[PDB]
Amino acid sequence: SKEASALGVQNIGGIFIVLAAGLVLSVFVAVGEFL
Amino acid sequence: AFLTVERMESPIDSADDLAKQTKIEYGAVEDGATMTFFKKSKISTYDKMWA
Repeated sequence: SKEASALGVQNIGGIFIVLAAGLVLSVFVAVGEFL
Repeated sequence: AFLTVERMESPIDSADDLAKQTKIEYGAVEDGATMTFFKKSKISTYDKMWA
């Protein structure tokens, strides 16, 4: 009966990794756009 | 989830609703004619109360 726990870092931790991966992929594909 | 947790429990918690729930503490005089009727006289929710 004790479940009033928020979506903490343990509950959601991979979102930072996926956004960082998206950012690095975006810059890595944008640098090649000029070439 | 928060809303379901707060609403599945009975806010009015009338009688039998107390047996199923365990968050709220409850009790009385030990064997002071309170649970003497509950150890015997098996009634479902009253049996849960005795347990």
